[PDB]
Amino acid sequence: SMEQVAMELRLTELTRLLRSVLDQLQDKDPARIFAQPVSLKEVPDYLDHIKHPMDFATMRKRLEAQGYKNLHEFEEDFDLIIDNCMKYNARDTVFYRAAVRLRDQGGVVLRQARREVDSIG
Repeated sequence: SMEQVAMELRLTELTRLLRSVLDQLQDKDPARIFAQPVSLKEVPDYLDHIKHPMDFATMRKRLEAQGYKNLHEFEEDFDLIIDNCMKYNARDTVFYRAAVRLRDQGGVVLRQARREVDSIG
């Protein structure tokens, strides 16, 4: 149907916007602490601590399969990245501080992206 196509054009446009949002967010991680999943080789206990791991690469795979239906879904994943790190790592570590900074800087990008997704529909 033409209705199905139109919905698909809307998913495609959201995916275009979310990709630019992802690059902006990722630029707030110059150190690349959040670029890839935490290694179960190097942190064998990770899954006993963190039930839902997330990283930017895994967000990118999902994005390119157009697996984010809305911005809420994309934000949930971004927040897991931050939130997982602030749980597993202690306050005085470089990892915890890098999540605090990504959260703060990312919150600005997302404040406007929420207006763009509403605005453009």
